[PDB]
Amino acid sequence: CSAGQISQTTTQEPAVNGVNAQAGQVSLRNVHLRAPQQTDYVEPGTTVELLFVAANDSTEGSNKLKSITSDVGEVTLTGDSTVPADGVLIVGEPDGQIAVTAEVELTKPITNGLLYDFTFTFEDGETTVAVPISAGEQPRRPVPPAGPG
Amino acid sequence: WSDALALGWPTGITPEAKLNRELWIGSVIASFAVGAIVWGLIFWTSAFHRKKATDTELPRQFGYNMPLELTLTVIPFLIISVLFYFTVVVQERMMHKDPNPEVVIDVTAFQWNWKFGYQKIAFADGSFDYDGADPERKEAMTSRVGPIRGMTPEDRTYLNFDKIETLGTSSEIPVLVLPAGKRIEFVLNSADVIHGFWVPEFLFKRDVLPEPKANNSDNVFQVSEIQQTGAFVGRCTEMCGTFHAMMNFEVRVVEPNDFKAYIDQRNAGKTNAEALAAINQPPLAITTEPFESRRGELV
Amino acid sequence: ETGIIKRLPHGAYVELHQPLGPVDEHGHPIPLEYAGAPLPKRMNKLGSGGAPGTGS
Amino acid sequence: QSALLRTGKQLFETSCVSCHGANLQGVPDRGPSLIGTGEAAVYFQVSTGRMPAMRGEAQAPSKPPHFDESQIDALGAYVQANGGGPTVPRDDHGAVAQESLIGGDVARGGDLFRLNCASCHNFTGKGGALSSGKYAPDLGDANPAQIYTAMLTGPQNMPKFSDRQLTPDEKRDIVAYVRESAETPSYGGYGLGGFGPAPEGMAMWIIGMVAAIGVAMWIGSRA
Amino acid sequence: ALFMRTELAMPGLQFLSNEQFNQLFTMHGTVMLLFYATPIVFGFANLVLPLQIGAPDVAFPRLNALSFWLFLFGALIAIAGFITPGGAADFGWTAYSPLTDAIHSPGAGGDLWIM
Amino acid sequence: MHIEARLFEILTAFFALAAVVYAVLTAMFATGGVEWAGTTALVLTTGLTLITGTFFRFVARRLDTRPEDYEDAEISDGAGELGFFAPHSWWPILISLSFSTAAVGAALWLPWLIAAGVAFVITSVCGLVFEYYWGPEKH
Amino acid sequence: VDVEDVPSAEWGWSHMPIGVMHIGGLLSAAFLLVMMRGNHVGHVEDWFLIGFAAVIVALVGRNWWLRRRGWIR
Amino acid sequence: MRPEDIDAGGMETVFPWRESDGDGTTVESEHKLTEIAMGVRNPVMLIRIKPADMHRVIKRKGQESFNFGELFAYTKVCSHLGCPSSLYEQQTYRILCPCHQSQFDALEFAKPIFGPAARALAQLPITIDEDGYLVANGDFVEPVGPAFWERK
Ligand SMILES: CCCCCCCCCCC(=O)OC[C@H]1O[C@H](O[C@@H]2[C@H](O)[C@@H](O)[C@H](O)[C@@H](O[C@H]3O[C@H](CO[C@H]4O[C@H](CO[C@H]5O[C@H](CO)[C@@H](O)[C@H](O)[C@@H]5O[C@H]5O[C@H](CO)[C@@H](O)[C@H](O)[C@@H]5O)[C@@H](O)[C@H](O)[C@@H]4O)[C@@H](O)[C@H](O)[C@@H]3O)[C@@H]2OP(=O)(O)OC[C@@H](COC(=O)CCCCCCCC[C@H](C)CC)OC(=O)CCCCCCCCCC)[C@@H](O)[C@@H](O)[C@@H]1O
Ligand SMILES: CCCCCCCCCCCCCCCC(=O)OC[C@H]1O[C@H](O[C@@H]2[C@H](O)[C@@H](O)[C@H](O)[C@@H](O[C@H]3O[C@H](CO)[C@@H](O)[C@H](O)[C@@H]3O)[C@@H]2OP(=O)(O)OC[C@@H](COC(=O)CCCCCCCC[C@H](C)CCCCCCCC)OC(=O)CCCCCCCCCCCCCCC)[C@@H](O)[C@@H](O)[C@@H]1O
Ligand SMILES: CCCCCCCCCCCCCCCC(=O)OC[C@H]1O[C@H](O[C@@H]2[C@H](O)[C@@H](O)[C@H](O)[C@@H](O[C@H]3O[C@H](CO)[C@@H](O)[C@H](O)[C@@H]3O)[C@@H]2OP(=O)(O)OC[C@@H](COC(=O)CCCCCCCC[C@H](C)CCCCCCCC)OC(=O)CCCCCCCCCCCCCCC)[C@@H](O)[C@@H](O)[C@@H]1O
Ligand SMILES: CC(C)=CCC/C(C)=C/CC/C(C)=C/CC/C(C)=C/CC/C(C)=C/CC/C(C)=C/CC/C(C)=C/CC/C(C)=C/CC/C(C)=C/CC1=C(C)C(=O)c2ccccc2C1=O
Ligand SMILES: CC(C)=CCC/C(C)=C/CC/C(C)=C/CC/C(C)=C/CC/C(C)=C\CC/C(C)=C/CC/C(C)=C/CC/C(C)=C/CC/C(C)=C/CC1=C(C)C(=O)c2ccccc2C1=O
Ligand code: HEC
Ligand code: HEC
Ligand code: FES
Ligand SMILES: [Ca+2]
Ligand SMILES: [Cu+2]
Ligand SMILES: [Cu+2]
Repeated sequence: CSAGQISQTTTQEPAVNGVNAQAGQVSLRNVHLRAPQQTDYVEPGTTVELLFVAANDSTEGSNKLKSITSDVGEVTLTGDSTVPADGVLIVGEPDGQIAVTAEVELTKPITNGLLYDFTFTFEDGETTVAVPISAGEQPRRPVPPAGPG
Repeated sequence: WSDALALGWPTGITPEAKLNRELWIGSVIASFAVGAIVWGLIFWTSAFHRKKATDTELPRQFGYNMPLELTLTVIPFLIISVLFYFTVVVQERMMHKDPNPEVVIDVTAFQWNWKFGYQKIAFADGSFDYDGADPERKEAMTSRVGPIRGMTPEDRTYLNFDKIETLGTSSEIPVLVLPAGKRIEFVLNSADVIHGFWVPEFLFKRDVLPEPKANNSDNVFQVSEIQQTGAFVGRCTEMCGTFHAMMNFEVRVVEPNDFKAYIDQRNAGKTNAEALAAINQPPLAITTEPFESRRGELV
Repeated sequence: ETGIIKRLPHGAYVELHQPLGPVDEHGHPIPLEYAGAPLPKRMNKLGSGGAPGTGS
Repeated sequence: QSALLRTGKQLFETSCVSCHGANLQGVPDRGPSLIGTGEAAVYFQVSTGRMPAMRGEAQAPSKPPHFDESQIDALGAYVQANGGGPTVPRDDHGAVAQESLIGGDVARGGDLFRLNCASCHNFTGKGGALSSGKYAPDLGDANPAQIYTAMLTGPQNMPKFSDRQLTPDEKRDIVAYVRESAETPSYGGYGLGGFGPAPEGMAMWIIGMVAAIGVAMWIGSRA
Repeated sequence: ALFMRTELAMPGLQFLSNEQFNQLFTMHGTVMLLFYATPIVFGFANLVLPLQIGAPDVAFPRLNALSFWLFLFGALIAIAGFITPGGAADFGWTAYSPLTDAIHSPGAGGDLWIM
Repeated sequence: MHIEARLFEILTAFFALAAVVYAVLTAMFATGGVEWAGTTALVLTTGLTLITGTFFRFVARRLDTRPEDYEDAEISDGAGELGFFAPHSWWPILISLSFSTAAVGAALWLPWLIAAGVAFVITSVCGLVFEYYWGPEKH
Repeated sequence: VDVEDVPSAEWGWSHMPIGVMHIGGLLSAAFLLVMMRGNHVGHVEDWFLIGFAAVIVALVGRNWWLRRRGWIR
Repeated sequence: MRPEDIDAGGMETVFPWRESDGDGTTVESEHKLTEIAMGVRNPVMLIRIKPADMHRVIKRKGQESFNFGELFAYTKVCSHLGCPSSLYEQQTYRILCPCHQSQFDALEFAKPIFGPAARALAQLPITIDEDGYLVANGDFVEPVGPAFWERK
C-alpha cells in the first residue's frame, strides 16, 4: 500500500532552508537569503546576500539570468550569470565552501521567519519564489543571563 | 515469406544478426512441420476413431509395436542432431572476436540507466585513431585485510572509464553513436546489480554483470559491422529493480565521416545533445523518449 | 483404534480395535453410553506398552 | 582537493543520477534536491547504508553500506561543493570524529534525550512506530558521528536540530547518553528487549504460567 | 496476474506503480509455481497412489499430515509480505543476486519470501 | 526388491558419467577452469542415488521374494498384520506452527522469537515422538 | 437440537436461537458501516469495511434464505 | 529563543517563561520555574514549516494571524486524553500521539486525521519583541488539553 503511486519517500522535499522553484526550464534549488541579525528587524540600508543554485533542465541550449527584482529593495547581479547547457549556476558562497553574487540593498525592514517575494527571469519565465531568511552554520548567539527574578 | 516466418523478428543490421535470423526461420519451419504432423495425427484420431454408435465389441487391445517405437525414437534424434550442428555453427560465428577491432565501447550499467564510453577508436584504413583510456580515474577506487582477496566489496576497480562518456539521465535517454560498416566491440560492466544489454535489431544480447572477471563471465562481444544507418532502441532485459522498465537507451548509426566529426565536438567539450545537432542529427532519441517522472496518473 | 492394520486373506484392510466393554456375538462390541468422562484414545494409556524393566 | 571532488562526482554519476539528476537538482516524484544538504547529510545517509535507495515506500530502511569510508568522503565533498551545508565533525587527523564526540555530562544528555528524542524512540532508544508504515529505528548500532549527523540533518521524518537549537555541547551530551545506554548491561537479569510491559507480559505467560501449569499437571491428575 | 494484465493493457501507469508491479509478478510466480503447482503434485499423490498400489495408507501417516500444515504455513508466510508497508518480494521468483541482497532488497518482504 | 535398487543404479551411472564428463569438459573448455558450484552438485547428486541404491542392494540380498515382488503372487499370500499406522494426531499441525514461528523470527531477525520457535519445535517434536509411548498415569 | 446433531445435547447448553445470530450478523455489518464516519482521510480502510460488511450481509442472507426454503434446519 | 535558532522542518518544545520567574539560582526562582516544568498545559510545540510547503497551509477561523511567518506554535498536550503528542514528522507534517496513535495534520491547523482524537490542538499566537526574542501574542482562544462536560 505504501509502495503505490502515492509514496512517502517520493513526495518528500529537500531537508534544507531553501525553496525549490521552477522558472519554466531552470530549476532553482536552495533559494535563501543570508542576513546576520542583532535586533528584531534588519534595518533598511543593510547589505545582505541572496544565494541559490540554478539548474538547466534542458541539455541542448544555454540560458542567462537577468533582472532579479523583489519588493524588499534593489538586487544587483555581478559576474557571468550564464548557466551552461547541462551544468549549474551557483551564485554566492554559502557556509562550508572552502564568482557570481547577488547583492540586495534593503529599503524595508526584514526579519527571520517571514517570506519575502522574489522574481526570477532568465529568458522564458517570470516566477515568484517567496525567498525566506536562512541562517547557515553560524553558532547560536549568546543570550544575556537572566536575573534572580 | 521471411516476414511471416520470422514471427516478428527484426531483419537485423549486422552480419551476425542476418545469420541468426536465417537459423530462426529454418528452425521455425522445422518446428511447424513437426507440429502439423502431430496435430494432424491427433485430429485424425479425434474425428475418425470416435465410438461408432453400432460397435458392440471392444477395439483390438494392442499396446506394443517394437518396430514402430524404435523408428519414432531415431527420427527425433536425427532432427535435433541436425539442428545442433547448425546451432554450433551459428553460435561460433556470433561469439567470434576479432583480435584487432576498430571501435571499442565501454558499456556501464547502473540503477537505473546506462553510461557509454569510447575506450579506443582505430579505423582499419588509418583515417581515425583515438585512445579514450583514462587511467587517472580508474585507480581512484582502490580500497584495501579485505574480505575478498584483500579488497572490500566496494573495490569497483573492474569498472572502466573514458574521457568521452555519454551519461544517461531520467529526463534524457542516452544515445550511443557508432559508425556504419565498422566493427564494434562492446565491453559490459555493471555497477551494483545485473542488467541487460539488448538491441532488438542486433538480434543478440548479453547480461551486464558486476565483476565479470571474478564471475568467469565473457563480458565482451563484437559485431562484424553495421550495414545501415538510423536510430535503434535498446532496452534493459535482466530484472534489476524498480525502474527496470524505464532505463531504455538508443543506438545511433552514422557514416564514418560523421562519426569522426562527432568525436571532435565531444573532445571539444560539447555535450552529446549538441554534438549530435552539429552533424545534422536530432539532439534527442527518436525511437524512445524519457519516461514521465509521475509515478502514475493518480499522483 | 490400535493403529494396527491387518490384511485379510481376501485382501480386506481392517484396523484392530480394542473394545472398551462387552462384545456381541462376533468381533464388533456393543456400544457404550457416554457418561461425561474422558474416553481413552491411545493404546499406550491403557498399559499396552508394558514396562521397560526395573533397574537404573 | 580536486581529486576528491572529481571522485565524488564519478561515484554520483553512476549511483545517484537516477533519482537526484546529474546537477543535483532532484528528479520529481523520484528524489529531492541535494543542493544545500551538505556533507553531513551525505555522510550519514551513506555510512548508515540508507543510500542509494532502491524503491519508493514509507521509509527506506537501513542496510549494509554501499561505499567505503574513502568513497563517502568523496561523495560528501562533491555534494558539499554544490550549495554548501553542514559538515561532519572531524578530529585532528582529519578522519571522522568518533571518540571526541562523547559528552562528559550524561545526566544532561538523558534529560535532553527524554525531552527531544525519547518521543519517537523509547527511553532506552529501542525504536518506535510512526504514523503510517514509518518507524523510528533502533539506536544501538549508530556510532556517535552518525547520531551527530542525524541530529544535524534531520532524516526523512525527524525535526532538524540546528547548531543553534541544539549546541554542539548539547549534541555531544545527547550522543553520550545514547552510546552509554546501548552498552550498559541490564541490572535485573535479561533485558527482555527493553520495551516495557509488552515483553514482560509475553515472557510471563510463556514462562511462569507454562511452568506453573506444567507443574500442576505433574502434581495433579487427569480425567 | 489480472492486475498486471490490466496494467499492461494501455501504455503508462494508470493504477499501479513500478514497485507494485514488480511485487506482483514475483509473488504471482512464487505462489503459482511453489504454492499451487508443487503441492498439487502431492495432492493427487495422497489421493490415488495408495489406492493404485493396493495399500491401506501411506508409509508415514503422521509425517504426511505434517507436510500439509508445514506447506500451508510456509506459503502464508511468503504471501504475508504484502501487508508490510514496504511490500512483498519485488525481485522475481528467480531472485537473482545481488538484487536479492540486503543493499538492493532491504525490506522485510524479501526476508519473509526466503523463509 | 531387485527392481527398486536397479532404478537407483541406473540413475547413479548416468549421474556419475555426467559429473565426470562435465568436470573434465569445463576444466579445459569453460572460461575460468572447473565450474565448481555446478560440478559439486553433480558429484553429490550421484551420492544421493548411491546411498539409496547401495542400501537397497544390501536389503534385497537379505530378504527373499516378497509377495509384491512375485510375478504370479496370490492375494492370500500377504495376509497378516502389516504394522502400526497412526490413526489420528494433532501434533503435526503444532510442529508446523512451531517451525513457522522460528521462520518468522528468522525472517524479521528477532532473537527472542527465534529462541521461542526453537523451544516450540523441540516441545512439539517431543510430543510427536512420545505420542504412542507415554505410559498410563501413576497418580 | 437433538442427539444426532449435538451428541451431548442433554449434558449442557447446546442450542442458540438462529434469530440472535441473524440479528447479530446484521448489527455486525451495521457497526462496520457506521465506522466510516471518522477523522480518517484515506479511503483504503473504507473499502475494507464495505467488503467485510457485504460479506457478512451475504452470509446472513444466504443462511436465512436456505432456512426459509427448508434446505437447512 | 530567537526565530533563527530553528531551521525549517524542525520542532522544539517551548515553555511559558517571564522575566520575574528568574534564572533559578535563588530558592524562590527555582520554585517559580518548577511549576513551568510541571505545568500540565504548559508545553508547546514550535514548528517551522518549510517555505516550499507554505502554500498548503490551511488557516483555522480566528487563528489566521497566529503564526509568525513560517513558524507555527501548537500545544504539546493531545486533545484526546492529555498525553504529550510530540512525534512531529517534518515531511508529512503529521503530529503523532504515542499513547493512542492520534495523528494531527500540522498544515491544517493540527486537525486530527487518525486515532480517537476528535478536536484539533490549540494554536498559540506568537510574535517577536523589540529584542528579536519569540514571545506569545496572547492566550489560547480555546481550552487546552482533554475535553470535559463543561467545555465549549
Ligand atoms: C442528570 C444528568 C444528565 C444530564 C443533564 C443534566 C445537566 C444539564 C444542566 C446544566 C449542567 O450541566 O449542570 C451541571 C454542571 O454545573 C456546573 O457547570 C456550569 C455550566 O454547566 C458549565 O458549562 C460552565 O462552564 C460552569 O461555569 C464555569 O465556567 C464558566 C465559563 O464557562 C463558559 O465559557 C467556557 C469557555 O470560554 C471561556 O473560558 C474561560 C472562562 O472564563 C476564559 O478563558 C474566557 O472567559 C472564555 O470566554 C471567552 O468568551 C468569548 C469568546 O467568544 C469572549 O467573551 C472572550 O473572548 C472570552 O475569552 C465554555 O467552555 C463553557 O461551556 C461556558 O460557556 C465560568 O463563567 C464560571 O465561573 C465557572 O468557572 C457552570 O458552573 P457554575 O456557574 O459554577 O454553577 C452552577 C450550578 C449548576 O447549575 C445547574 O443547572 C445544576 C442542576 C442541574 C444538573 C444536575 C444536578 C441536580 C440533580 C440532583 C442533585 C440529583 C439528585 O452548579 C451546580 O450546582 C453543580 C453541582 C454538581 C452536579 C450534581 C449532579 C448529581 C450528583 C450525583 C449523580 C459545574 O458544577 C459542572 O461541574 C456541572 O457538571
Ligand atoms: C522452571 C522455569 C523458571 C525459570 C525460567 C527463567 C529463564 C530465563 C532465561 C534467560 C536468563 C538469562 C539471565 C542472564 C541475563 C544476562 O546477563 O544477559 C546479559 C545481556 O544480554 C542481552 O544483550 C544482548 C547483547 O549481548 C548486546 O550486546 C546487544 O546490545 C543486545 O541488543 C539489544 O540492545 C541493542 C542496543 O544495545 C539493540 O540494538 C538490540 O535490538 C537489543 O535491544 C542483546 O540483547 P537482546 O537482543 O535483547 O537478546 C539476545 C539473546 C537472545 O534472546 C534470548 O535469549 C531469548 C530466550 C529467553 C528470553 C525470555 C523468553 C521470551 C519468550 C518469547 C518472546 C515467546 C514468543 C512467541 C510467540 C508465540 C505466541 C504468540 C501468538 O542472546 C543471548 O543472550 C544468548 C544467551 C542464550 C541463553 C539460553 C537459555 C538457556 C536455557 C537452558 C536450560 C537448561 C535446564 C535443564 C535442567 C535439567 C540483553 O538482554 C542485555 O540487556 C543483558 O544485559
Ligand atoms: C470477489 C471478492 C473481492 C474482490 C476484490 C478484488 C479486486 C478489487 C480491485 C481493487 C483495486 C485495487 C488497485 C490496486 C492499486 C492501487 O491501490 O492503486 C490505487 C491508488 O489509490 C490511492 O490513490 C487514490 C487516488 O488515485 C489519488 O488520485 C488520490 O490522491 C487519493 O486520495 C488520498 O490521498 C490524497 C492525497 O494525495 C488525499 O487528499 C485524499 O483525501 C485521500 O486520502 C486516493 O486515495 P483513496 O480514495 O484512499 O482510494 C484508494 C483505493 C482503495 O484500494 C483498495 O481496493 C483497498 C482494498 C479493498 C478490497 C475489499 C476487501 C475484501 C473483504 C474480505 C476479503 C472478506 C473475506 C471473505 C470471507 C470468507 C469467505 C465466505 C464468502 O481505491 C481504489 O482502488 C478503488 C476502489 C474499488 C474497489 C472495490 C472492492 C470493494 C469490496 C467489494 C466486496 C463485494 C463482496 C460481495 C460478495 C457477495 C493511493 O493509495 C495510490 O497510491 C494508489 O495507487
Ligand atoms: C473465559 C472468559 C474470559 C469468559 C468470560 C465470559 C463473559 C461473562 C463474557 C462477558 C464479558 C466480556 C464482554 C468479556 C470480554 C473479554 C474481556 C475484555 C475480558 C476482561 C478481563 C477478563 C475477564 C479476561 C479473561 C482472560 C482469560 C480468561 C484468558 C485465558 C487465557 C488462558 C486460559 C491461557 C492459558 C493457556 C496457555 C498456557 C497459553 C500459552 C501462553 C499464551 C501465549 C497466552 C496468550 C496471551 C495472553 C492470554 C495475554 O494475556 C498476553 C498479554 C500480553 C502479552 C502476551 C499475551 C499472550 O500471549
Ligand atoms: C490487533 C493487532 C495489533 C494486530 C495486527 C497486526 C498483525 C496482523 C499481527 C501479526 C504480525 C505478523 C505475524 C506479521 C509478520 C508476517 C507474518 C508471518 C504473519 C502472518 C503469517 C501467517 C498468516 C502464518 C504463518 C504461521 C503462523 C500462523 C505463525 C506466526 C508466528 C508468529 C511469529 C506469531 C506472533 C505474532 C505476534 C503478533 C506476536 C507478538 C508477541 C509479542 C506481543 C511480544 C512482544 C515482545 C517484544 C516486542 C520484544 O521486543 C521482546 C524482546 C525480548 C523478549 C520478548 C519480547 C516480546 O515478547
Ligand atoms: C532513488 C532510488 C534514489 C537513489 C538512486 C538515491 N537516492 Fe538519495 N534520496 C532518495 C529519496 C526518495 C530521498 C528523500 C527521502 C529519503 O528516502 O531519504 C533521498 C534523500 C537523500 C538525502 C537527504 C536529503 C535531505 O534533504 O536530507 C541524501 C543526503 C541523499 N539522498 C543522498 C544520496 C546519495 C549519496 C546517493 C547515491 C549513493 C543517492 N542519494 C541515491 C532516493 C534516492
Ligand atoms: C520522530 C520525529 C523522531 C524524533 C523525535 C527523533 N528521531 Fe531519530 N529517527 C527518526 C526516523 C524516522 C529515523 C530514520 C529516518 C530514515 O531515513 O531512515 C531516525 C533515525 C535516527 C538515527 C539513525 C540510527 C541508525 O540508522 O542506526 C539516529 C542515531 C537518531 N535517529 C537519533 C536521534 C536523536 C539523537 C534524537 C533526539 C535529538 C532523535 N533521533 C529524535 C525519527 C525520530
Ligand atoms: S492521549 Fe493523545 S492519543 Fe489518546
Ligand atoms: Ca498501463
Ligand atoms: Cu537494469
Ligand atoms: Cu533492468
